[PDB]
Amino acid sequence: NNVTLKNLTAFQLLSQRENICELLNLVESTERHNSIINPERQRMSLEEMKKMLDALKNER
Amino acid sequence: KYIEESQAIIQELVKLTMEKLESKFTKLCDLETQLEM
Amino acid sequence: LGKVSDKSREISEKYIEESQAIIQELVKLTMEKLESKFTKLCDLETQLEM
Repeated sequence: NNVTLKNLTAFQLLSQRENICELLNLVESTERHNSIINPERQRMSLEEMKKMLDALKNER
Repeated sequence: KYIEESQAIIQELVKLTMEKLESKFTKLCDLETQLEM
Repeated sequence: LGKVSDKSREISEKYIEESQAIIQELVKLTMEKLESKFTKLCDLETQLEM
């Protein structure tokens, strides 16, 4: 919750290193990439959108 | 496909919601004018 | 450098897909917010009529 010079430099360096290691394909981030996408959450949100759209369609 | 269907659905949903809210606003404005009178 | 550029291009495409997904979920959340505020609007209209 506190930000010092050490924390800032470490954060920036970590981001840079992660990006570069991803360029060389030296990292497997399936867990993060599927917790952010979360296809289950995608299906849930899609069904919620469909239900809301049907509700708006039938009120007329 | 998946995201494409979601995009079409989102377009339609947003359109309908905007129309509904604008109608509500018009009604509220008329009622406010009557209240002022 | 050309192969580096092409690989980075594919990675950028991956990330724009990710951002599309995030934007869709944001749209859903804002829809819920608007529904709640619409109920609030109905209550306010009742008060004005009173």
